[PDB]
Amino acid sequence: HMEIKFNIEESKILNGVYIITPNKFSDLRGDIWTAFTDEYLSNLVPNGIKFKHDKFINSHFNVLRGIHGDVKTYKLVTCVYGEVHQVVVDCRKDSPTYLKWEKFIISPRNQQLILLPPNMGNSHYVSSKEAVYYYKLAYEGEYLDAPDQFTYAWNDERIAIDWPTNSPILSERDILAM
Amino acid sequence: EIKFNIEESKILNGVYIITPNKFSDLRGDIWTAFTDEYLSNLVPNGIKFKHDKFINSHFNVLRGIHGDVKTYKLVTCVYGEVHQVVVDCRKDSPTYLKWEKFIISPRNQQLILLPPNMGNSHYVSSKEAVYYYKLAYEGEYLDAPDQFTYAWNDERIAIDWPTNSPILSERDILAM
Ligand SMILES: Nc1nc2c(ncn2[C@@H]2O[C@H](COP(=O)(O)OP(=O)(O)O)[C@@H](O)[C@H]2O)c(=O)[nH]1
Ligand SMILES: Nc1nc2c(ncn2[C@@H]2O[C@H](COP(=O)(O)OP(=O)(O)O)[C@@H](O)[C@H]2O)c(=O)[nH]1
Ligand SMILES: [Cl-]
Ligand SMILES: [Cl-]
Repeated sequence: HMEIKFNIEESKILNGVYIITPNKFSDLRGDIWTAFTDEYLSNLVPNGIKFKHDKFINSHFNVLRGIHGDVKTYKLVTCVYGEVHQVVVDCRKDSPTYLKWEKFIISPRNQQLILLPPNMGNSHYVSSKEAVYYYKLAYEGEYLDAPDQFTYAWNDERIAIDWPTNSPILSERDILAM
Repeated sequence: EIKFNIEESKILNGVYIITPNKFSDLRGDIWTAFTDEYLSNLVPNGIKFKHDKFINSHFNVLRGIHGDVKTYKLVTCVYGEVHQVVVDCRKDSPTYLKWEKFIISPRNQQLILLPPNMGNSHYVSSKEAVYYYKLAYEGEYLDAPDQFTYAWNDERIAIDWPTNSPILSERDILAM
């Protein structure tokens, strides 16, 4: 309610993936909450990698963005309006859980932030009319844009993600990967 | 490429208006609210944006006017629409108790840089709003006990608000 808190839990199935739950102050006006402080959450990235980049992704119902990643970028991801099927893919070839995945259904009603290490596939599906997706990026030097990221097809038969659609709205990048 | 326009207010010195661009397509929009690279020259050496908050409010909620002695704030509305009102609460400023309104929404995605000792307020004109707020400060977070409050309808300030009957916290009522 009053003092800022975070519950932090490692994924039981994907090493290095973390589920962060903030508390909220709630009254008749709505809610206040802290998505991030340096003091509480800077330790979940290795020495002198700093979250230094904040992005919003506004998406319509049935949009699916993914599956995207790169070797530089730690991501802290949540949904601050509406609802998403957030799916993290293990893309580490050395990992026992290579090309396995974990889904989190994230909304203000279940306000979780997911921490992905680098070399992980990031994706989400918008299950609400509209969604606002918030994420913090931690990386050294220059942002890795689309041409330098990898792409796996949302419906890659090796990964076999459970999505609640057969007909998602996709970018040409995310269609090409099919 | 990630673009930010940085413009100083024509009304309140030290208040900056930051305008991002967006990638817009059939899916919606992708935009960057903040990078250390582009926006850290807006606060002094040694002082970092290190704290990210969200305020979810219903239609006709007014929160404000709030400030403190040390916090730099970068504020915007990422969903719905707010009348964002910055009040100059610096007594040594020539524009003490002047104000500037920004009607912020996804269709006008300005982020407002407030220095310390400024009045921060917003009114929700949409059914719901998501207010996003980055804080830059040295040391420990200043909570409500260590904040000043000016009344939303203080006649010395005379803010143009869309209503005479907003929904207010006990704190923002006391200030009246
Ligand atoms: N859990 C949590 N509570 C908060 C946070 N920020 C403020 N509060 C609490 O919510 C109440 C209202 O704070 P205030 O700054 O007066 O709220 P405002 O009217 O939205 O500006 C106080 O009890 C605060 O301690 C936060 O980030 N997390
Ligand atoms: N202006 C701007 N463009 C961006 C941003 N992030 C991505 N883009 C562009 O948006 C398009 C889609 O990017 P991508 O990373 O493929 O989007 P996703 O499929 O939603 O993850 C590309 O042309 C990118 O260069 C941003 O923060 N700002
Ligand atoms: Cl991503
Ligand atoms: Cl404030």
